[PDB]
Amino acid sequence: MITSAAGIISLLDEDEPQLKEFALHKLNAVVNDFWAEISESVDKIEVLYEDEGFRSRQFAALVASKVFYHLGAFEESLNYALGAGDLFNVNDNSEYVETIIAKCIDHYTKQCVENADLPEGEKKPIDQRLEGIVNKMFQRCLDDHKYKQAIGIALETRRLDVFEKTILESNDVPGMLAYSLKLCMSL
Amino acid sequence: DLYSRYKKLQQELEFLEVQEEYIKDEQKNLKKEFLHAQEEVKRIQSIPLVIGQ
Amino acid sequence: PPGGGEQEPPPPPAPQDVEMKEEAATGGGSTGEADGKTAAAAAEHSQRELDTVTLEDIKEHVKQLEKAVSGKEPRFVLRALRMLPSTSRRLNHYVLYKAVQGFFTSNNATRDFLLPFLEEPMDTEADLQFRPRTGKAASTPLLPEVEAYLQLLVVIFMMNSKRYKEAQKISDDLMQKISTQNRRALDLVAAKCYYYHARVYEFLDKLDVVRSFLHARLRTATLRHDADGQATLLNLLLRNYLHYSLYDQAEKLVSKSVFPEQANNNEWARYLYYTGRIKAIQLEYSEARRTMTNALRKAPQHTAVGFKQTVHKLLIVVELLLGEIPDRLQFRQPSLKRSLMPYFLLTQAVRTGNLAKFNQVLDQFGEKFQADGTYTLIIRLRHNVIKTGVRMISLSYSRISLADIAQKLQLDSPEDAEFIVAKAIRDGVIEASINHEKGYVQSKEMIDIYSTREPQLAFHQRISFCLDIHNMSVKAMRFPPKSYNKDL
Amino acid sequence: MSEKKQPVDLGLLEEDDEFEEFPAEDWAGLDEDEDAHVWEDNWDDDNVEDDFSNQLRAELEKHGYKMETS
Repeated sequence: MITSAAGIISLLDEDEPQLKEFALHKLNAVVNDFWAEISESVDKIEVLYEDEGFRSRQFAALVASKVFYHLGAFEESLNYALGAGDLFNVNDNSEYVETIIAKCIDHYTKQCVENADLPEGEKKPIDQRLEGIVNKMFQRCLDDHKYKQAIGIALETRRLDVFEKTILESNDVPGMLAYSLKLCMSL
Repeated sequence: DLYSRYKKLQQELEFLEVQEEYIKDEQKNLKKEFLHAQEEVKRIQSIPLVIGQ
Repeated sequence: PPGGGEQEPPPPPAPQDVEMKEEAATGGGSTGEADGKTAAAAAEHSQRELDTVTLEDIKEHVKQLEKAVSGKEPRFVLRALRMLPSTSRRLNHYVLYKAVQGFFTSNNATRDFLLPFLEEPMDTEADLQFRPRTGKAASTPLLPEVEAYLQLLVVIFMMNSKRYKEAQKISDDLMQKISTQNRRALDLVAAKCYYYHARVYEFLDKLDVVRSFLHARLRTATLRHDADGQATLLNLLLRNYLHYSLYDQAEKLVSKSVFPEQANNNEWARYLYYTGRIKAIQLEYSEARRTMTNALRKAPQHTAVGFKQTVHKLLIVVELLLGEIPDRLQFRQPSLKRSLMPYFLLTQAVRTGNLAKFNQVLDQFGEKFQADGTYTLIIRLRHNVIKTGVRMISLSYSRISLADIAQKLQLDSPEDAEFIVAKAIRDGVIEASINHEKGYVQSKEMIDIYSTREPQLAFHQRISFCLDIHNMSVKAMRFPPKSYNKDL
Repeated sequence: MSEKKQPVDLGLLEEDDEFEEFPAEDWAGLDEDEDAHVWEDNWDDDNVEDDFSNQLRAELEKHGYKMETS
C-alpha cells in the first residue's frame, strides 16, 4: 500500500512494540516494493535484534536478512537468516526463499569442504537448526530422489552417514553404484 | 547426468584456469627471448666493413 | 479519378519487398547463426536489432494504407510449423501461401480479427523446440505495427495486447531462466515494450501495479547479471520518478551500486540526462555541470538535434546560475536556436543583472519557462540575480563606493552592502580579505591561478586522474584487439 | 530505443503550430547578414551588441564632447 511513507520508520523507532508488530507485518508487504525505505531503519532493527527484550527474533531476522541481500552482501543476510532461530516456512516458488536457501546450501557445503581436510582439532561449531533446514529440503528432494542429484548432493555435503539412507530405497542398485563411482572419479 | 554435469565441468574449469599462469609465463618470457635474439642478430652487424656497389 | 485509380496500385506495396527481405535476413541469419551454438554467440545481432528499431521508428509506411492494405496483419511467420521434421513440403508451402494471395484478390480486414493471436503458442510456436526465441522474434517485431496510431480507441486493444503479452510471457516467464542470447535480447526488448506502453500508462490512469512489481521482476534478475537489462529497467522507473518524487532520503545514495560495464552508446547519455535532471535541483556546480556537459558532448550516433536540445536548455539554465553563461557556439542546427530564442534575451540579461526592469520583463513575454510549472528555478533565479551580481563584484575591483557602485547595483546602504558582501565571502566560492581601518572594506581578491604556487600539490590529482583515464584508454586499445584476435 | 524522441518532436510540431514561419523570417533578417560567418565569434558580438542595445551604443563620438568635461 504505502511507498514513500516514513511513518513506519518512526513506528520502528518507537517503544511499546505491541503496536510495532502489525506495523512490521504490514512492512513485510511493501518490503518487496521498496527495500530502500528500510535502509535507515536497519540499524534500529539490528539494535532490537541484539537484546532479548523483544519476544520474536525471527520477525526482525527475516526483515534484516531480506533487506541485507537487497543492500549489502549475502553473508550478512545469511548470518541473521541462520541466526533466526526457530522458523516455520512452507515451500514457495518465490525468489527470496530459493535464493536464501541457495546461499545457505552453497555456504554449507563450502564449510563442509573447509572442514573436509581437517578431520580432527579446531572443529568449527555447527548449529542443529542449520542441519535441520538443510536436511528438510534434502529429504524433500530425496523422496523419489529423481534418480539424479541424490548421490550428487550426498557426495557434495561430505558427510559420512548421509548416503546410507539414500541407497535404502532405489531402483537398479548396481547402476546407482556405478553411476555413483562414475560421478566420484570425475571430481 | 544432469547434476553430474556440474561436477564433471569443474575439472574443465580448473583445467582452463591453470592455463592462465602458463600463458603469462610464455608471453613474459618469449618477449625477453625475442629481444635477446634481436640483440643477438643486432650485434652481428659491425661498423667496420667493405663497401661494394 | 481515372488517373489516380490507374496509378493507385503501385505505391502502397513499396516497403513490402525490403521488409520481407529484412525480416528474412535478420531472422534466418540470427537463428541460422545461433542454431549450432546459442550459448556461444552473445549480443552479436543486438546492435543490428536496435539499429533496425531506431531506423523503423521514423517509418512513413502507413498513410493511405488504412483501406484494405491490412491483409498483411492476419498472415504471419509460419516457419516449419506443427512438425519438427519433413520441412520440404513446408518449403513448398512458403511459396504456396504467398502465391495464394497473388492470384486475383484476397479477403482483408482491420479490427475484425485481432485477439486470437495466441492460438499457435498454445501448442507450438514454430518448431516445438526453439519456441521462446522464434516466438519472440515472431510476435515482437510485428506488434508495434498493429499497435501503431495510439489514438482513436486503440487503448482497449492496447490493453488486450498488454494482458496477452503478460499471460504468454511477461506475467512471470515461460520458464525459470532462459540464460541465453535470446534472454539478453529479451531484456532490452521487454524494456522497449515497457517504454512503448508507458505512454498509455501516463495517458489517463496511474500506476498501482506493473512497475511496482517490476522491482520483484528485477530481483527475481540475479546479481551476477551484467545489469544491462537491470539498468534499462531502472531507466523507466527513474523516469517514472522524474516528474514527482521530492523524497531524496533513500534512492539517492541507496540506488548507488558497483556500476558494472555498460555502453550501448545510448543509455549512458539518457541515464546521465536523468540523474543530471535529478541532481540539477540542488544546483551542483562541480559534478553535475561537467558531467551533464560531457553527456551533451556524447551520443553523436543518431540525433543530437531533437534530443540534446532539452538537456542543452537545462544546461544553460543551470549555467547562468553561476553568473557565467556560455552560449551555443560549435553546434549549428535549426532547432536549439528556435528553442532558445525566447530564453536568449533573458539569459543574455543575466550578466547585466537589473532587478527592477527584468522583473517585469520576464513575466511580460514569459511563456515556456514559466510553463515548466511551480515557478521554482525562476523564483530562485530572481534573487539569484543579486548573488551572481555580487559575484561579478567579486570579479570586479576591491574598493566599494557608497555612491557610484551602490547606484550601479541599484542598492544604496552602508549595512546591507558589507553584509551581502560578507554573505558572498562565507560561500567559499571566492577569495577576499576583510579589513576595517577608516570604515571602508577592502579585499585582496586575488584570482591568480596555481602557477608557481605549490605546483606539485596543485596538479597532483590532475596528473593522477588524467593518467588513470589514459591508462584505461590503454586498456581500451588493449582488450578490443583481443576481441578481434579471439576467433583468429 | 530512441522512441522517447517522439513526444519531443510532437512538442516541436506544437511550437511550429503556434506561429507559422514568423520567427524564421524575423530572425532571417539578422541571419542573412550573419550567414557564412563563424558562430563562435558571434557570441561576443551579440553580447556586446545586446549590451549596448539599451544605451551608449556608439559612444565614440561622445568622447570628443567628454574631453573637456572629463
